[PDB]
Amino acid sequence: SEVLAVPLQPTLQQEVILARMEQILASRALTDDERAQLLYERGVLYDSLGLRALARNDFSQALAIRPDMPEVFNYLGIYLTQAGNFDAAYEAFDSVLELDPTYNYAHLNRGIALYYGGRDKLAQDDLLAFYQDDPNDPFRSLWLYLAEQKLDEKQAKEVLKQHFEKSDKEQWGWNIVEFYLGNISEQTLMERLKADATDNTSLAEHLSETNFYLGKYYLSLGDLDSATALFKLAVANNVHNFVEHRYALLELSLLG
Amino acid sequence: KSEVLAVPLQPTLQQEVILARMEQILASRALTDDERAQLLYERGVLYDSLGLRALARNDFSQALAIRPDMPEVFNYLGIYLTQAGNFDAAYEAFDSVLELDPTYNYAHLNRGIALYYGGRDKLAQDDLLAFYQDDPNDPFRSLWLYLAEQKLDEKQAKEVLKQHFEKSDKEQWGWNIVEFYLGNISEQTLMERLKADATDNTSLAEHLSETNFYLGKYYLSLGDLDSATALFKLAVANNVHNFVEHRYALLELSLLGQD
Amino acid sequence: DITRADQIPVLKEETQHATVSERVTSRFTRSHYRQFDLDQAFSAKIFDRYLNLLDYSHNVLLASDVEQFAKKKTELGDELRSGKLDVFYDLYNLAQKRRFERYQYALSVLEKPMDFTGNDTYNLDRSKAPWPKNEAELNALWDSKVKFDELSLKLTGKTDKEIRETLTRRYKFAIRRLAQTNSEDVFSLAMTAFAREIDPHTNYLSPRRAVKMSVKTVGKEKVGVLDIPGFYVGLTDDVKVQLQKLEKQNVSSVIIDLRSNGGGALTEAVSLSGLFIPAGPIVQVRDNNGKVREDSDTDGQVFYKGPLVVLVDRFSASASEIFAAAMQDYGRALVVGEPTFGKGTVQQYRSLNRIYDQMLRPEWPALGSVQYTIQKFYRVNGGSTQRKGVTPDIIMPTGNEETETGEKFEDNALPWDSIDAATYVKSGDLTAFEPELLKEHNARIAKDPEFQNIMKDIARFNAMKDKRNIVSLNYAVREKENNEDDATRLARLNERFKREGKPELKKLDDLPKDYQEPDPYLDETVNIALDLAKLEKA
Amino acid sequence: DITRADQIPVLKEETQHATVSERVTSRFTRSHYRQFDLDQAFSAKIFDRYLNLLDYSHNVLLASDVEQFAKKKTELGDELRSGKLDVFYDLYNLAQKRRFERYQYALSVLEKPMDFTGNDTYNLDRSKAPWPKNEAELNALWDSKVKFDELSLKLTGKTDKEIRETLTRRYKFAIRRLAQTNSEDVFSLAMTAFAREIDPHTNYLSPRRAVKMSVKTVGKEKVGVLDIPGFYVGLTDDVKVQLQKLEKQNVSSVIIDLRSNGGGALTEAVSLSGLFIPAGPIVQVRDNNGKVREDSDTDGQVFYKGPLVVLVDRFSASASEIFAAAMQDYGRALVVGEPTFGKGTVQQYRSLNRIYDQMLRPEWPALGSVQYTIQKFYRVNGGSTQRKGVTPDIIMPTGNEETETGEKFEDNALPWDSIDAATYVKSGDLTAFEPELLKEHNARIAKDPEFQNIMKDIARFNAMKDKRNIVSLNYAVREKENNEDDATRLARLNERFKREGKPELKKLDDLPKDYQEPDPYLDETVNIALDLAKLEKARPA
Repeated sequence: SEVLAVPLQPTLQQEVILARMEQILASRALTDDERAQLLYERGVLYDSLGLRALARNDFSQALAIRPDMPEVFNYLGIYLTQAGNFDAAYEAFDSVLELDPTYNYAHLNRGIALYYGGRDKLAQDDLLAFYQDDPNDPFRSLWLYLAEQKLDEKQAKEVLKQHFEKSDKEQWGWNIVEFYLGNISEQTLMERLKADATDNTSLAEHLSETNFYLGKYYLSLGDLDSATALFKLAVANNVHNFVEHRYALLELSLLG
Repeated sequence: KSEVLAVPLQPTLQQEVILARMEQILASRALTDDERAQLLYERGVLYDSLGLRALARNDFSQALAIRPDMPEVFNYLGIYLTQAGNFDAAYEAFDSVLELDPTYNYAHLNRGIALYYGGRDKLAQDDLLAFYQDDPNDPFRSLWLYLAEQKLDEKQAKEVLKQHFEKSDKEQWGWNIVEFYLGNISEQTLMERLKADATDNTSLAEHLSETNFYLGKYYLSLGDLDSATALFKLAVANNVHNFVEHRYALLELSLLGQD
Repeated sequence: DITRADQIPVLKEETQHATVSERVTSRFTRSHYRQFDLDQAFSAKIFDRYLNLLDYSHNVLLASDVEQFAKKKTELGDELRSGKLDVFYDLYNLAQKRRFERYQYALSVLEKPMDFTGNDTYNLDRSKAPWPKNEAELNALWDSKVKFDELSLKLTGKTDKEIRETLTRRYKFAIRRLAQTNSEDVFSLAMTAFAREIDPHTNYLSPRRAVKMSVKTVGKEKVGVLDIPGFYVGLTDDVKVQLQKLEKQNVSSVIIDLRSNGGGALTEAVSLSGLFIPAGPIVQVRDNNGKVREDSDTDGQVFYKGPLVVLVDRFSASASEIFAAAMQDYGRALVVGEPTFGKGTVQQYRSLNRIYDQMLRPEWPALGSVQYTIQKFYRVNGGSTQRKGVTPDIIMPTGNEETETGEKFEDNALPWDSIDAATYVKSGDLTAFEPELLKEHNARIAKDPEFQNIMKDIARFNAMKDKRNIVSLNYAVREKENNEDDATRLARLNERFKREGKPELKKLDDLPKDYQEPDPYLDETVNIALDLAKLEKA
Repeated sequence: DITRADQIPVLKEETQHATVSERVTSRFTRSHYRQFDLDQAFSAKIFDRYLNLLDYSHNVLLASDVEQFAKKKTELGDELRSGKLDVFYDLYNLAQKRRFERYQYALSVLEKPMDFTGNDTYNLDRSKAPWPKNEAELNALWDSKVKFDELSLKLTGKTDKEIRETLTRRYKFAIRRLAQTNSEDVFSLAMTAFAREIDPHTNYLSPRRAVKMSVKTVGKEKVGVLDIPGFYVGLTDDVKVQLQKLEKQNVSSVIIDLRSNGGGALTEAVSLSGLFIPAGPIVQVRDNNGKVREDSDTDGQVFYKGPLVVLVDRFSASASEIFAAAMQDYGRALVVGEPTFGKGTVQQYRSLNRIYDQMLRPEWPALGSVQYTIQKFYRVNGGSTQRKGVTPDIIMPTGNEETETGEKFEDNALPWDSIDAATYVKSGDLTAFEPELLKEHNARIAKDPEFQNIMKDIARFNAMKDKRNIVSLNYAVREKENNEDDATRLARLNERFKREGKPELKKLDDLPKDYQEPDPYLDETVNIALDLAKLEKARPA
């Protein structure tokens, strides 16, 4: 009796939509604008099923039809991040914000990319901006913390403590922060995770997120065995489009 | 918890470029009807292998609409009806497999499994004993037969499993799961032999899919639902989508969730 | 037309029948609710049943014809699995020949002088009779049968010249039947022998009304009656309509009449139950594999809440019984009448066609169907309705007798059994009232003349069921019984008309065709419902 | 033509330059091998570097012009991040004006009488000179410069009338230059100031043969020489060809000549290495993020297995150095010559175009490119080739001196550093031989006259580098140096010809155009290779 979900499976809806999308794209029922939009949408779906190469294909095709979709560059940038090509990922996110400087999630994703790319101060610039846009979103404080931990461990912790104390404390993620701060134990975190999950999909999601941050915590302490297990347990949930799933995979790639 | 764990398997680049290629070819009209039903079959097998069984069923149904006499297709539809708990219709599909081609062996395995989950243990044993005789050194054939015989007579199932092991060449890795079932090795030794035999993450994942399922079933039959539950989820975590053991770990969990 | 045995065509299996047999056997052995093994014990029984389909009366085939094929009776499971139907077609062709022998012998007998002054009898049930050993023995049996058929017609006023005209027509027609039998009739009868050994609702099939309300008024008190014919899709809606209407009329209590209400839609039993209670489960449905589904009405608006009686009889079957059992188990309504049919199972049809048949065997016809049992019903208290049906709280005199109708009498009906009770909250109790309801009921029906006559008919039917199957071949004995039957009926009617101030009938045939029997059971249920209303008010 | 400051057009940023600046800054601050922070300290240095681009000689701008803009020197990072380039264009227009002032003053000074009898000097390196305080100070510096330019031409035999004709042409041309400068030239120089502060191989770019074999023979002994020009795609294949051919002859040893061999394909360094050693890693490549890739040759087949010398010089750069370092570290070949260039890094180009530029700003031109460092090379022993290069086992005389060229002299060259050694198996040792090879080498070059002369030239160059940047403005002192230069050369050539039995030259210009200098370093390496050949067959175990 640890805490495990049934790994998530494609829902019937996601699969009939894909089948429908294939027919529509084969048809001649779409404008160019409508087609680029649908290729985007099918990319988002394939990504959510964990088919990132099929996703990139639909995204590239979208940009070939219209090269000014910021929403598409954002995903290409994500993929370049998972592939370890940080350098090109920066280019993609710059493109997102050049098309639409209000596209906030580009700040998160460029920040993550800069984090994995060993540019911690620059990562902090992006992630602090992502924080200011929604400070009660705990995951924004968590990624900011990950970047600041590499600059100054003790000051990162202090800023994380402040971010928690100023927040409304509502969203579940603050519990991962509480763990990071030393306020609760790992068992209490897990206790609160089960209490907050209502069904298998929410359990899986919570475990994806939580095992990744637990994984990162242990890795930064040097415990590679525990980190390795935790990253795999995050991935086991099959929550394909969570950033935490994507970078659990990347973390495992780097431990190999 | 320091279990044995693999990185859950991901679509390979090859599987995804082939799917992309398949979509384009089907969208062309360059294809005989024979060729098209064959390609739909192949794309279904690929989608099943990625865990997209509704997309698979769709390509399979489309294949039979073009040519209704593909036994290979009915076999998969029968499997899907098994995972859906519609055992009745699954039997129909397998009968159809063997009417088209009575040498299509895997229909005996799958109809066996279906009849097992459908609570027809004698009939299941007939199909699984026939599947056994077609390749007795394949340990998994002895394992599914044992699962069916366990419901008729626990003591005599075990004896027949012991004999199947003693007759065999003992070469294939799965005999170690049998050795566990027989009392000859401990759970830890099984896991030690699993890691020793695995060479890379894909082979580890596969071994864990298989092995966690049979461990899961062992504990379930002892009444330990917590351990069974964990083990089934751990099998599924490997994402070896086309293993029979993956499919029925899912089914077993569905029956624990209903109860 | 046709004068000799060798002009009856020899029937042969069609090319698809081997396959159809394999497909049927596959469905029945694998998917049926009943988990039987098609072994040697089962094969013999299929064999015995097949013989009774070929010769119900045990007067066509010889014991030596039967023993010829009975040696291999235990092999019929194999035959069916592998589509070998030689036994079924061989026996059927032999039976056709033997049948023509009997009919032609019967034609010859008709000319002989008829004498109905014996003390001889005729058995209508020969289904347990030893097979006749030879032609002499067959000939005695058909002397007896032709005498029954002759006397049967004499007792309806026909002349000897007219009896011989009719029976010539009948026996010649039965011979023309033989020549017009086809391969599919043989196959069909063979699959019926398999089917009906499993259970009586299983079959092989060859290829090709609203709610009424009234109000009864006894003394100053009023009772609403919902005459429900069937559990048709839409019923529950038409019943709301009618219940608001009775409310306007301010009725002391309500009777729901489910007599002769058979089959129907299970959803409607669930939703109808909803109108009178608010809880979860109405019924538990079990599949062929121990899996149990619980069906609930989840829109817990009660539209009635007043005293409620459910009136049921031996012909109340399936959906009807679920509704009545729910109302009984929840302590919501009093159930009155007779123990119901006991139809506790559900069947479904399945085509035998496969999508590749037309392509691979274009020359085949379409192939037809099976019907088999897939589900059994259980009540919320755990017990099935299969067999026992619903036992009323007050049983009308007709119910306190064993009947010849109902699932418990049908051939190889599945047994009653039980599962765990479901979770539910009883809406009332009503057991308090039971001993006063019964005392007042028993007082009223001792004094009612319809009930008094039913008691008499029951006593008389009981002293006669001893010999039910044994009919006399003495014309005088049989006329005298027909006349005391007509005279009893006439007196019964006349007793009624004198009480009503209506003119007496002089003879029974002067009775109007459209004459409606009274309904004593409904009348007495109105009284029962009002008793309930008193006792529920205080 | 152009006679006043106010006819110089004032240059203005084009509409795309703000964007291009943002894009360049984005690449350099995020992806460069060198992880610098574009802070205030860095901004100041970009500023100083930009001034030196505008005025290399520190004789155009005034210290007051510089201090005006130096107050905001620490803001240049911000300017660059947000595409504000006011400081760059303001200074560039001020520099153009100040330049025209200097050239027009020079046209005036030219007509004044020339006197080259003074014992004054001219400094060629003013790169750390105080900025001039005023026009008088500028005017003295250009009196000096015009005198240098005049005397420069006088020492090539021109007359006063011809010096004034030439310098009029030159100074008027330098003024015509000013008017023809465009906005992109300004932008370009501003991005260069950013680029080259990061490292000397990083840049902004505005929008727009085979291996030869011979055989040398000393006594009856033979040495095969592979003259490799470059690490071109295909080299490793052409070298197999040549090694089979040398086998058909019977050579005691082989020289690979990588002198002046720069740049090249890294794959070719790896595969070429393969021909001489069995297996293993040749080089470790580190990316901008601490990640280390190890490159190996996985054929297994050695095609040579015999005594081998690698000949290298200060101009041996990049792929060359990898190959020589591998052969050294594996103990496979003796390295001879000079310490190499020390080019330990790799750069890559990126376009600044984006796929949506044409569509959203159709009126923009195409946008050009950046080049930046992304990888650093490490040897199999852990040390980088960056800076130190490869140190030969026998150093020729010109190698025991610090030279002007090489990565260690370039401006802001990244430092040498090291990582862990890779896993590998040494194929030989060769350390024993080193002290006998050196004793025999030193004996031979004490007696060779080319070497004797090289050591003389080195002693003289070394005693002269004190005042290397200080040139005399005395015509007689400078003619006398030119004449002792020509007389030394003539004697050198005549010493050679007497030894060879060739006729003496009477004067230096009677020498044929197509005259080939000898190659002492290659000749002496042949001797070194044969020495190696003896000591290697004389080895028992």
